Amino acid sequence: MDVLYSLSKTLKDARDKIVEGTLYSNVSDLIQQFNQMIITMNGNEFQTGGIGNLPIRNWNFDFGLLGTTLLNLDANYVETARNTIDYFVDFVDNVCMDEMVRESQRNGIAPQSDSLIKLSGIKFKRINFDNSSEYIENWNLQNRRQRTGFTFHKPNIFPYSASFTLNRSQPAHDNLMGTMWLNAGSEIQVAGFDYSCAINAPANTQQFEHIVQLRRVLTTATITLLPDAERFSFPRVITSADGATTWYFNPVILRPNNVEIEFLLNGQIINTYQARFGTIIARNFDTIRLSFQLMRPPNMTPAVAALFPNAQPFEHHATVGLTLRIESAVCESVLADASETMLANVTSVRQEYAIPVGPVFPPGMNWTDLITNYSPSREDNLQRVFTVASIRSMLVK
Amino acid sequence: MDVLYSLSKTLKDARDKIVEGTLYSNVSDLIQQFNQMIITMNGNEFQTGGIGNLPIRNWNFDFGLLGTTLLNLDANYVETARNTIDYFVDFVDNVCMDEMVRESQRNGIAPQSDSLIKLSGIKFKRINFDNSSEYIENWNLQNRRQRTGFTFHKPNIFPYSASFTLNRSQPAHDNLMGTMWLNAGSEIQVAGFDYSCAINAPANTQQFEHIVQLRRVLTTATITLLPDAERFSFPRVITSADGATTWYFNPVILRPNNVEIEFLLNGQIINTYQARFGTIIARNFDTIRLSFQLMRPPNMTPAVAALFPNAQPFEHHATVGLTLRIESAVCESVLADASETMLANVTSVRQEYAIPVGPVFPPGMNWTDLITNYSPSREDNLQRVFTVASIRSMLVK
Amino acid sequence: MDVLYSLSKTLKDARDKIVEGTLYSNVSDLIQQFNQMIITMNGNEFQTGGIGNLPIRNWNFDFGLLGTTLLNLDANYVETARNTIDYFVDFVDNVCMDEMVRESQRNGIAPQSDSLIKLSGIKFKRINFDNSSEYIENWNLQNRRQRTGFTFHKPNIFPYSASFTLNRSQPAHDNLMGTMWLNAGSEIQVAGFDYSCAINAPANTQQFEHIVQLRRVLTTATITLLPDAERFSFPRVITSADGATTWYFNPVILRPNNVEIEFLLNGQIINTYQARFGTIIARNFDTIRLSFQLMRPPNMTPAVAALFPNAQPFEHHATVGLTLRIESAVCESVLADASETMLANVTSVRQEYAIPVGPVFPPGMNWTDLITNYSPSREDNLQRVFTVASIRSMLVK
Amino acid sequence: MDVLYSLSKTLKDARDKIVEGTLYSNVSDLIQQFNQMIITMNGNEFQTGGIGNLPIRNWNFDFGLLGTTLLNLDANYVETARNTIDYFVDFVDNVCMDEMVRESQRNGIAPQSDSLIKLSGIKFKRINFDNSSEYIENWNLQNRRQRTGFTFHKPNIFPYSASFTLNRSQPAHDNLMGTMWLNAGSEIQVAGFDYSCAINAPANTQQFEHIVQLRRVLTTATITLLPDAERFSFPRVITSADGATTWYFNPVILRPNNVEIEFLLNGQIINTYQARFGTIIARNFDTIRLSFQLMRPPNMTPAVAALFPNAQPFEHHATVGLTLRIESAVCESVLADASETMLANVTSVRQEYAIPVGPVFPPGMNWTDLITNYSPSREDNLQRVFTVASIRSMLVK
Amino acid sequence: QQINLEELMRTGDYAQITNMLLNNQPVALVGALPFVTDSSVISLIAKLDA
Amino acid sequence: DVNYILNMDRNLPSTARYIRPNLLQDRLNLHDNFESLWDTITTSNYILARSVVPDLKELVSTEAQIQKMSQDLQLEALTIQSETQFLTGINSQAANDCFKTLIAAMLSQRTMSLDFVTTNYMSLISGMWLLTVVPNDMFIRESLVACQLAIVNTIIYPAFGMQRMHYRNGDPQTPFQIAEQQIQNFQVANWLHFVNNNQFRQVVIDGVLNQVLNDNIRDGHVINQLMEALMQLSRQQFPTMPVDYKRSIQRGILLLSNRLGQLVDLTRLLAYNYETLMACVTMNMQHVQTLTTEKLQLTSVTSLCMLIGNATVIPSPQTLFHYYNVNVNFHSNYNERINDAVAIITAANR
Ligand SMILES: [Zn+2]
Repeated sequence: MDVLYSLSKTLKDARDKIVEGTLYSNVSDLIQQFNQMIITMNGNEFQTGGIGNLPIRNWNFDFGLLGTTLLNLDANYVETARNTIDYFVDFVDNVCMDEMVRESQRNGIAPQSDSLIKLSGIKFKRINFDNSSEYIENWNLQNRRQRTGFTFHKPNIFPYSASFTLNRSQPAHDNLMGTMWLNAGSEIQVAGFDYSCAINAPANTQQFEHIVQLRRVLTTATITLLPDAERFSFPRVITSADGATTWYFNPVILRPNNVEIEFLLNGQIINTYQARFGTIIARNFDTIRLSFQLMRPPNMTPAVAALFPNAQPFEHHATVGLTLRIESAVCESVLADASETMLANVTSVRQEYAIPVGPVFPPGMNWTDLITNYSPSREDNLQRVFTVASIRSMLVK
Repeated sequence: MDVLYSLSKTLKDARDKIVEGTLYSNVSDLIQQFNQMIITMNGNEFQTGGIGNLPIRNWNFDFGLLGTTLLNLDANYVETARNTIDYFVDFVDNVCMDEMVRESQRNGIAPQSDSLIKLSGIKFKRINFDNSSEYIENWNLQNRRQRTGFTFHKPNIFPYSASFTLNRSQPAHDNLMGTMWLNAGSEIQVAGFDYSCAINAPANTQQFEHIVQLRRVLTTATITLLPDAERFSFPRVITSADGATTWYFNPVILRPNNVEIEFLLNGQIINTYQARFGTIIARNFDTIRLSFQLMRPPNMTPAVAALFPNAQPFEHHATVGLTLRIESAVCESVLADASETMLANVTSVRQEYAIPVGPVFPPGMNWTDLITNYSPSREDNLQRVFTVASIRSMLVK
Repeated sequence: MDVLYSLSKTLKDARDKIVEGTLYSNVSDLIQQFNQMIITMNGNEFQTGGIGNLPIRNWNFDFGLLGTTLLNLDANYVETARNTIDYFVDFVDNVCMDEMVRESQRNGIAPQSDSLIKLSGIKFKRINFDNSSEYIENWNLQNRRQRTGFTFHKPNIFPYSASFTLNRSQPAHDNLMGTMWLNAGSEIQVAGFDYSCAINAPANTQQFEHIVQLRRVLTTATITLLPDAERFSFPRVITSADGATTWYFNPVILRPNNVEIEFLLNGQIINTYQARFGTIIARNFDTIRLSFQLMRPPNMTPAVAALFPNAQPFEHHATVGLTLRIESAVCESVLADASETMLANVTSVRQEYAIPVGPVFPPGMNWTDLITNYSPSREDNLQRVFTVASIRSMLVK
Repeated sequence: MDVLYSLSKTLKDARDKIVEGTLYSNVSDLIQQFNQMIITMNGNEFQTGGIGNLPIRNWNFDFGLLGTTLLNLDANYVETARNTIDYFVDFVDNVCMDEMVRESQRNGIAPQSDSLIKLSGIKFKRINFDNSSEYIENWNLQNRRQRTGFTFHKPNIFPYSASFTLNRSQPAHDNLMGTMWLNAGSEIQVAGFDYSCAINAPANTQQFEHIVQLRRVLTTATITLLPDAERFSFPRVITSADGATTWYFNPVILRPNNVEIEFLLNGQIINTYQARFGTIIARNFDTIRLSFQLMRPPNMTPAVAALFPNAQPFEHHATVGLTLRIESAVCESVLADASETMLANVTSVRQEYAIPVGPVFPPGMNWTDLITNYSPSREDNLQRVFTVASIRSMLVK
Repeated sequence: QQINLEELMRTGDYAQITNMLLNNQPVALVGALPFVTDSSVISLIAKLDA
Repeated sequence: DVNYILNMDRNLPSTARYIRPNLLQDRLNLHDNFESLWDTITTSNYILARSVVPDLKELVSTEAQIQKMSQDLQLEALTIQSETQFLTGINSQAANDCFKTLIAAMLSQRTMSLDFVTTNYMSLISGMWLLTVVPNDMFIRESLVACQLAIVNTIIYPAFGMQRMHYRNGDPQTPFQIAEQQIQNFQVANWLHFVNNNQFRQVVIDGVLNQVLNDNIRDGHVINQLMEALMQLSRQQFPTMPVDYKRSIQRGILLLSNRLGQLVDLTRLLAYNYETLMACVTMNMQHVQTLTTEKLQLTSVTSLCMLIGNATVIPSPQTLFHYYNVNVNFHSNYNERINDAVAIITAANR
């Protein structure tokens, strides 16, 4: 595997540092590495493809070295080189793709394809070099069993979930109390509603709570917390819990009272914030708990008083809410986020070549399904597959 | 051109690796490259500026080189060097800016300025070196007529468009049916409304559809699709299509029924998703088609039934919607996005120096206007201009 | 300080380029640099920790240099090396953290810890090299006094502020006129409301204005400006200015009329946009001024006319708004943004080790408090502390 | 590919400059080139055909050189040569045809056939020569990514379109107002009709407009513009817009009033002509806009007055029109025109060999369908295929 | 400016010095050196030292 | 090339005039059929070379070394076949010969063999030196045959304890190599691929059309190859057969190692020299299997090796030119006569 990596940084730092002009001395250290490769390869034979709509292609090697002679570089030098690179590019592409499709339950971590299995061979190890590409960097550290870690912008930790829970309801759905939410990606919006505006509630306050359990711990998270859930601030006609009928939600928004956000790790409070809106840091957590209340306004102007009568019908439904967004965070496990193309690359190659559903990944590499049941096997396969996608993107985008 | 590039990575890898103390043998390979330059330059005269409020500064070359001795670097060594760098910096800045304003209908892809035209000369090619900066990387691969590609978080593919289409309307605007939307940047929000709540519609279902045609194909897109269009979930007073009067929109939101998103390429469905909210992948498309329906609730509690009478006046307007956001994608053409400063750099330099409107770009480098009529000439000029902005940002931010 | 930097890029470019199988010559230039270090170190002893819950560990050096077994490294070579690296890693971590907690009003721009103060010593300068990490790059350029500059996605320039201003009000709060807003992070949403729908206003138009003063100038900003403030488009029950009662806000939205956005710098208009929604560039500004109007619709269908009577009670409250988001920008001062983990790293290390509140930073490194009173001392300490966090993240995430 | 080219100019300049008589000296430079070929070929083996009704043919090479001895040329010399040429002719024909049928979506630009793919090989490049054939000339310049350009007589830019638009109509179709047109090839004819002869129109003038959007920009166009549309100057019975009935058009022609032709490029007016009939130049445009009016004659002799009553029935229908023909123009993209046989050659070879419909081109290489959806893939394939047709026509017509 | 003599006679002189001398530019030299004392002011006015 | 000083002294009237040298290339590819003549060229080009290759200097007194050699060598210890490893002498010469000989061979694009002496194992060790550098690519397949197998068998394999099946070769593709695929000791293992490669990286087009099959920067002066050739040797000290064997063998090996600090110097030397001289060759030079050989007694080789000190010699300026000048003329004549030739023949026909 690491082998694979090199193959690319070789080509990149190649198709990059080798051009009509420059001095030999700037590539001397490079040129070498290169040749070294050609050698180890030549003589060997390969095979890629064979699954689904993926073409089968065989490759052989028999190439000349490089003029370690010249001082500067003349156009002619390049072209005779670029011609050799292009065969490797078109090669690697086919190599990546071939191993970017196969999955495996037992050992979903190690190589699969006839192409790569052959590379992990010892006789090729004579090629590793410059592993500064964030992903491979972490691939190694994990082999040696040590503390890994990646960086994500608007991570995708929450499987899509949009629902409600009626804590007080009745057939007519004319005096409900409960919460409704949307957990998706890196965002959570939750609203607590009480049709009665806490008219008969102790201290005229109704307590609400929303708990979200992450499938993986997030560390060093920068989070935006804002009062109100705009998504649940407008009139709605919703299906009843049993699907037998529809209820009416006509919200009027009040400020959430006694807001408390807790970021817990294994049941322990790691970070807690009381009514702090704006930017907050959650340094290590696997669970978020949002507690907030609706407090009936003790003093009301006529217009307000008119919305909240002492007796039904309750026509304006008191609602309080919160919005929480994880802007960035670090995770020890690979995840999809709003910036990296890994998930999209893997999903795209599989879709383009009509790769059949396998035993590990959900149909279509569906993110929600994947993160909902993020088993060790899915994670090992995902990491292998994401690391390969990242190796491929160094040359082919 | 590529020439230009070097000039910088030269200086960066210079103003960076040349510090009081470091061991020489870390820069041996570097030092060289440097000198090589000075030589090729000395004996040449340049001129930049001359347009709008851009000064016309003149430059000459005549410099000594650098010692090669010394195990380690002594402070004195640096300062005598930094003094030489600063003249090149202040130079390049003026060089970039001068070629970052001129546009040419004809060959808007070729060099313009007297300054650069002179660089593409052969006698200067002896300076090229280390082309790994994502942009130049793609500049080459294109000049050779090959497959390019870039990376964008929240790309800016949709020209601003905020409007509506009334499929059923009448003078009083008291029983409308149609759609309203906002396409902007990487996001689309669209709502379908039916004042009658499909009371007389076949199967009590009203079909809606929203089609958006991209000006460039996006590949490997990671997309968030969510039900509801919050932007169109509140009461509005809107101007009529003819601008003669104003209508009232008083939405009540229902879940979009039979949601189907199609990502098409040249009329062909490449990806299709049926009612799948959350994160989805669209691997290659030039068009997005969102189809969704409003289905009159077959069972209604009294509160709901009251909103939807059998006869007018229709006072609560049934609305269903969708929100789609392209988090990341790859495009073969340069585009503005939410992270890169290229567009802002080009636009800013032109604004600061009062550069007159030219024949290629819309006034003020207006993004909406640019992407709406993204001609080949505008794209070639944009790419040239974006690549220069990226070369400049390696040294001057 | 710069010293420190090296220590890492040394290790990274080490734990990266040093692997089972690479040709010696690909590290010849590197190996050297490394050894050079060991030498300078061995002998001198260090103290880290000694504050809050941070442990006081003692480090001592006694290491043998590095061999050179020819022709690609043998596994054995690595392991004997990795063993030496791991002591430095676990070291630096403790070094960073120890200087990442101390603050100082007088000179809070220099080294504090006994650990680092000793490094700035001259006898160590002999290590510095490859200063390409964006942050250190700017650390230097500032020591010499020049144009610094960083890059941010969704910068965090606006301290959280959510409030309103009633320009016309009365005890019953049944005919108000004013604005309400939310400034937070990189976003601003502001709404202007007039319960009377400008019935008695000159030209039936009510003018609104929202001014936001940045604590630091932003340059090269790419900004999204959209009409409407969704956050203030729904019914609300709000506390009165004096906290004595609550008022009712029942908005109906109209398009903002005569929208004008001005980006000013020291009172001067640098950029101005009239009713331009979508993507706009603000090249250099310390203030944003949003002016917009509510114009009573001159022509109204019956449904609309019914919302706006000639006499109170005013039950539908005419509202116009704007949304502005800074997607990216450059700032000469460090800031938190939506992608970088610096703030989170510093805040997290302090929280984990129960570091006591100091004299410079607000309790909990609270961003809103920090940016609200962003004094020179807080900025110098923040930059020092952010630069260290970035050095640490090269090895430990 | 370029390879291919040579093969021909070799043969042409051969079957042409080599005849019973002439002096060696006139071909010395030629003879050489020739032999050079034979060599590179001999030993190699080929294969053409295999698709549809196309025969499969294998070819081998083993030929003698040429007597570089003789002074003049004796009959015998020729015949021994012509015999060798005829094998190459019959060869190339089969080579062209084989690559003139295959299409490809992904890479529709590069070679397809087993025959040609082998030619792009490096070992054959030893044959290029004299690329003055207009098409290859442009094939190269496009590889180097530069400004191309072809020449056309009566170009074929307008997909066939013959229709009408009724701006005022009623069930009886006895008082219509609108336009009807025919856009086809290089010509546009458009008529504006008003059954009422602008009797109730402001200033007794009815405005008309016809806009045509080209799929490709045309530059340096010589155009004939004439008043009147003869095609729409005679009585017609036409199908109604909904196909449910037929209407009667009984035109009487008046001179078009206030004629204005605009040739726009990306929305900008590049050329504008006011009432100028005859020959006009449009130097660069992607859109043509024809505006013209029908002005009711202010003074009418009895015979004229009788045609235009103050009240219906309107029996003589006032009509004004324009005719525009693009005689010649330059386009950066290949197009069919009235002189070149490329489209016909490609279409003919495919038809003769019963080549199955592929994934790129419309059935039958239909021009209207092709130009209507002239995608990048269709253009790259068309150019490849047109360039091959032109190479073939140098030898086989 | 400066130019180590030791490195000069080692390197082989790149006419760097040769040029500066030819063109007359303010410069310095460094290393071991043979001094030579003079008297009769004259010498000075005559500027022998050049 | 720093080391060399350049300067102008005489001026030039606008009266100055010369005649183009005319150095077109080959025009005639004799490289693919006229063996008989190539052999004659090679030979020539070869002698030419020796005439140039600077003579060496400052060597270690013949006597001194050979004497510490006997102390280390443990010569007469049972083994019957004595005094065959010391016919090494005349080194004060052998090295000079071995040195020159080696270069020309290369330059002249010649190919050779080895007056090999099976018994004398030492003589073999040094052989390993030879392949470590000289691109086997230009060594008639066969002489390499003997050499390697002699190493392979009477060395490594058994003293290293590995294949005690000594080795059975009929005629595969590179016996020296294959040994790799089945050797369990990395150090040993790298030598193998590098040696079986180092194919004399036959690809160059410098200073305008001068295909001069080049050689590894590595070798050049990265040298390490040597350092690695040594390190691999540093762990070949073990069992299998009689005592007087390992004792004698390893002891010899060490003399390569210690000296290794210097052996380095050798690499640099050639590296430069060849890399220098070459520069001034107009005639192109395709690698060809000459019909004739050139005997190279491991005798001399071995001498050069442990027998070179901190010496340092290079091509006298004047020397270099003289070289250019010659090839030049020659070329000019070849090209010229060619023209003179052609012209006639063609005329001869009409
Ligand atoms: Zn964003």
